[PDB]
Amino acid sequence: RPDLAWLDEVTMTQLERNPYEVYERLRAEAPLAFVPVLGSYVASTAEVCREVATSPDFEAVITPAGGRTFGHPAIIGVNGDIHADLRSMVEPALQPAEVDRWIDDLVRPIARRYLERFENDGHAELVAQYCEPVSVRSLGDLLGLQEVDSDKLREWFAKLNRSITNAAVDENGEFANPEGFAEGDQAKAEIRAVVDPLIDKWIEHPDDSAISHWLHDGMPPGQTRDREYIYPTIYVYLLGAMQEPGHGMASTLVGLFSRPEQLEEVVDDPTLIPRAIAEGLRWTSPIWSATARISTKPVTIAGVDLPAGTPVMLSYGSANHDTGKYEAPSQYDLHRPPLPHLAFGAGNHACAGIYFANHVMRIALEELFEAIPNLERDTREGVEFWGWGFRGPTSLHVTWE
Ligand code: HEM
Ligand SMILES: COc1ccccc1O
Repeated sequence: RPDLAWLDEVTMTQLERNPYEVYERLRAEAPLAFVPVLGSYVASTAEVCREVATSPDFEAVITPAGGRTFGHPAIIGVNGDIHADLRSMVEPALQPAEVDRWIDDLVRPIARRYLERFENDGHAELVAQYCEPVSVRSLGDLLGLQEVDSDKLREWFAKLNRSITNAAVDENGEFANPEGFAEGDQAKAEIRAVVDPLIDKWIEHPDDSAISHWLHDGMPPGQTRDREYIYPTIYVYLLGAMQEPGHGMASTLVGLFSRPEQLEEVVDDPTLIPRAIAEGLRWTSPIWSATARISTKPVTIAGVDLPAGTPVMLSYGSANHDTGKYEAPSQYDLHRPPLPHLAFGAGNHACAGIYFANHVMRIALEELFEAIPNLERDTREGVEFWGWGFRGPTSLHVTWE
C-alpha cells in the first residue's frame, strides 16, 4: 500500500518497546493494515477488531509464532468440534457460580502469604514480589500444580511469552529470529518433565484439580483425553492465564500511581477496585496483540478486499486506545465512564476466564491496600512497559513509611 511505505521501516524492537505511536498512525491511516515486519494484516481500531472477532466470515487461527510454539490443538487456534470440546473442558471451573464458591479462600490466603514476606520492609518491587506470585500461585493451585514453585511458573510464562511473540519476519516472510523459539521448546520440555508424572497419577487417581478434570470430564468410563490433545491448552494456560492477572494488577497500580488523588480514593474506598482494574486493562491491555482470526471467505474489512484464508492479528491493546471511543486514552482515569472494552477479546474465542481473572485481581489489590495503605511509587525508579504481543510493566518499585 503506497501511502503506508513508512510501515516498511517499523521494527520489531520498536513495537516491543512502545507500539502506541505506530498504532496511533495505523488507527488514523489504515484500521486494517499489512505490517511487513509482522508478516500479517493487523486490526488496530475497536470497530475493526470487534468486527473481525465476531464475524461469521472469520474463524480462529493461531499466529505463526504461536503455532510454532504451541502446536495443535491450542484452544486459541482451533474451531468447530475440537474447539467446542476444549471449551467444554475448561469452562466448568470458570463458571461464575462456581468461581464464587471458592475464589476467596483460594486467592486471599495466597495474597496474605506473599504480603507477609515484605509488608514491613518499607519497600518492594511489586511485580516480582507480589503481582506475579499471586497470579501464578492461585492458578497453579487451581490447576493441580501446587508443587511447582511460583518462581518456576513465572519463568515458564516469560519464556512462552517471548516464543509466541517472536513474530518478526524477513523480506521473504520467513521468521527473522528462528533461534528465539528454542527457549519455548526448552520451557515445553521442562513442563512435560513436571506434568507428565502428574497426568500419569491423575489418570489413575482423579482429584479436584483442573487438569485432572480436563482428563476425565465428559469421557466414557475408564477413558481420559490423550495428553497430547490437552497439552497445547495447558501451554496456553501456562502462558497467558498465569501471566495476565499479574500484569493487569500491576498496570492498574501504575495507572493509579499516575493519578495520586485516584489512588487515594481507591485505598479509602476499596469498592472502587473493580472499576480501577477495568480502566487499567483498557489503559495497558495485558494481551495486547497475541491472537488472530483468519477469513473463511472473501470479505471486505475497512475498505480492504481480503481473499479467503487471510489472517488478521487482533491488536486489542490499540483498540482500547481508540479515540473514536475514548477521550485522552493514554491517560489512566478511574472516573472514565464504564464503556465496553476489548481487553478480553470478543466473539466465540473471547476470554473464557474473565470472571475468575477479575476476582484474582480484585482480591490481590484489596489485600495489598489493606496491608499497605500508604503505598507510594518509588519516583526515582521509572516504570518501563515492555511487549507488543503481551504488554505490562517490567518492575514496579514502591515504598512506604
Ligand atoms: C486480566 C487477565 C486476562 C486477560 C486480560 C485476558 C485476555 C484474553 C484475551 C484478549 C484473549 C483472546 C481473546 C480473543 O482472541 O478474542 C483470551 C483468551 C483466553 N483466555 Fe483470558 N485473559 C486473562 C486471564 C485469563 C485466565 C486467568 C484464564 C484461565 C483461568 C484465561 C483463559 C483464557 C482462555 C481459555 C482463552 C482462549 C479462549 C478461546 O480461544 O476460546 N484467561 N484472554
Ligand atoms: C489465556 O492464555 C492465552 C490467551 C491468548 C493467547 C495466548 C495465551 O496463552
